[PDB]
Amino acid sequence: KNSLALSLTADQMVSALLDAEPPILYSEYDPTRPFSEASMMGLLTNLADRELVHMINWAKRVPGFVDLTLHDQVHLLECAWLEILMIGLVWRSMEHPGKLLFAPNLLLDRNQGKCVEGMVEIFDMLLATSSRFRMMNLQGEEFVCLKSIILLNSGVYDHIHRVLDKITDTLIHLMAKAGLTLQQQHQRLAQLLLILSHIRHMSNKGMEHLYSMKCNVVPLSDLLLEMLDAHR
Amino acid sequence: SLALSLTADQMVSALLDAEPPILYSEYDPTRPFSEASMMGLLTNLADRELVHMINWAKRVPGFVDLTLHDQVHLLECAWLEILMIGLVWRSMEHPGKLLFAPNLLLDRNQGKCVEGMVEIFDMLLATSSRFRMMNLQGEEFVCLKSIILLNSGVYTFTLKSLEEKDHIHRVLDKITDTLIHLMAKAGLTLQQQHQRLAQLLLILSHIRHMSNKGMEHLYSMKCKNVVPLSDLLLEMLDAHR
Amino acid sequence: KILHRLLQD
Amino acid sequence: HKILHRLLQD
Ligand SMILES: CCC1CCC(=C(c2ccc(O)cc2)c2ccc(O)cc2)CC1
Ligand SMILES: CCC1CCC(=C(c2ccc(O)cc2)c2ccc(O)cc2)CC1
Repeated sequence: KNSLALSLTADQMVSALLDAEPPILYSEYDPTRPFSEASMMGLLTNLADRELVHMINWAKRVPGFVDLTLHDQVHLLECAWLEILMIGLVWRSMEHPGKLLFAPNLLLDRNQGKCVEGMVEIFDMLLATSSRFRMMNLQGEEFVCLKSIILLNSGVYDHIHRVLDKITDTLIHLMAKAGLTLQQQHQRLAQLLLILSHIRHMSNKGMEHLYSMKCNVVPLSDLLLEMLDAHR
Repeated sequence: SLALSLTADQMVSALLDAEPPILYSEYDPTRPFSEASMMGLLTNLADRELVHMINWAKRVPGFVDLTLHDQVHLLECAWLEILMIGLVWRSMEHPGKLLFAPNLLLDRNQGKCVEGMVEIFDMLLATSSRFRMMNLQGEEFVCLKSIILLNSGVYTFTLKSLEEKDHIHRVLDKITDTLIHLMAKAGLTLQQQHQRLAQLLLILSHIRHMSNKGMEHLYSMKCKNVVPLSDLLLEMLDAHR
Repeated sequence: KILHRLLQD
Repeated sequence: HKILHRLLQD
């Protein structure tokens, strides 16, 4: 009945999350700069589909997650998958201001973000979030904590709550290790967590966008359709 | 700025006295129960609440330091979030119930409209259940509501004028300080302060989600010519496309 | 806008 | 029966 997650130390939690990390996947090696609606969403759908398989196996390595019933695991993944994809996208796009690094061989700018009604708004939001993470000097150890929080929190409505508290402890532990003052710790903690509200917003808007693409642009995988249908 | 000058206690006092009143609905038990008339009551109620919210926002420390265009944007972005956290707050002492108004207590059964609406209803109930279990304080609630106003649209915004976004970040940091101050005064340990702070802010993610899903229904509503949406509510709604 | 007008009052 | 159910198993 008792979860191993809570018995982990802060450094153990960090290492577990770092080790659970999915790899950065590549897009198609077709040299063409995507501008068409079909071409760009074709590349993004294919990429996200492959990322999802890694995400699912990543989630099972998040401490506390496998302690949940299978149906709860399903629920949390259906709720948070686009949030998790997006914060990953935003993270690896940090060192590329004004651009989004969907893949090492697929960097898109706002100009490609046009051409389709409903993208450039969400595109601009992703860029602002990336720029925000960059200015805060978000660390990889902080990033994996936030991503895990998103997984456990987004569809949470006792065990999850204590695991969430544990991750909070881990974040503070990281900032304290980084030499931050106590004031800087709770301030930075607040700043990070408020960005999760924007990530939630971007996911919801993005999900609307995907349903529109669904109702016949590019063929979706059965997995993507089911993850999509989960949001009604 | 005057906001960056206020102490944590002065910040709390400012927010408390800027609190809007709890408005009544036009609900009548002797009237029939058209879940489109429930939305009638809520729309009418929300519209009258918006007027108080706008004047409340102007008394939120640091808000009127911003341009009119930025004030408009933040309110357009956050209005339903702010209505919903207010709803959830006043529904705390009513398990299984939402207190839309003192004369309007609805549970999920006197219902509705359903699949989707009952879902939003359930989410609101869950959030209220969370505030109650956390024993959310009035001082903490007014901090959270003010954070939503400033944060929900702090991105999503010309050139040069960008230090206004910096100013919003400064005010948000102050409200963070205020929250911690309240928890420290409440006798919570350092670990308990950080944890409660996190718990509170993670709830804002849920409030954001409920607002977006609620906005979808209101747009779905509008196009079906159900409720007669008021002029202001129509303009606030069109902001979210 | 109505909102902009009410914010000016 | 969702694909997610199968994948979460193995
Ligand atoms: C502004 C356009 C926005 C659309 C949604 C996004 C997607 C996305 C996000 C993160 C990734 O690593 C990979 C893909 C996406 C695109 C298609 C799809 O079938 C599923 C997810 C992010 C970009
Ligand atoms: C589950 C139903 C859900 C619908 C959206 C909510 C509304 C709401 C929220 C908070 C209030 O104090 C007053 C009204 C609402 C209803 C109609 C409208 O035109 C604008 C806002 C909250 C409840």
